[PDB]
Amino acid sequence: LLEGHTLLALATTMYSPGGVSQVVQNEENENCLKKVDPQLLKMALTPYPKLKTALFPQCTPPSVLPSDITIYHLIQSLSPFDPSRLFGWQSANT
Amino acid sequence: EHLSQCQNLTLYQGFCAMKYAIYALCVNSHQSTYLARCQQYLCSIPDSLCLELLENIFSLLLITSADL
Repeated sequence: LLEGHTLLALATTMYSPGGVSQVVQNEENENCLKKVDPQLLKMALTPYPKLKTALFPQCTPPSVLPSDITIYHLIQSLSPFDPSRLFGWQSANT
Repeated sequence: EHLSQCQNLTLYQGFCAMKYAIYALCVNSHQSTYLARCQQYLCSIPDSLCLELLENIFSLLLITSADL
């Protein structure tokens, strides 16, 4: 894992002490085999975007996450009704 | 999710009030239920979203072919 080969890491951690969801939540398992070097594996888990997203929930604050549609934008699905032609004082109509 | 959709709800409400207002405005050019449809939807909308919509209505009142 720390070396980057998270494939064997997950394969060994599927049915081992602590467990994957436990590691997702709890890192206090005194079993030394249920822990890994965090940054080495993490930055070394580069080819695992989807795996990283699925394994551990993102501990974001209560602020809203990315909203990839704008009021003018989603409105533009009605062709001339793209609210960019006016309402420049409103950012949501981006 | 639902809290996120709650923000989207006012937007959906804004989306809900979006279509009705223009439809009343649309026929009123080439020439009322649509107007109240927004207005009724506008009676029960959020703060900043509905203020923005009212500003848009004012613009619609102060628009021309170029502004079109």
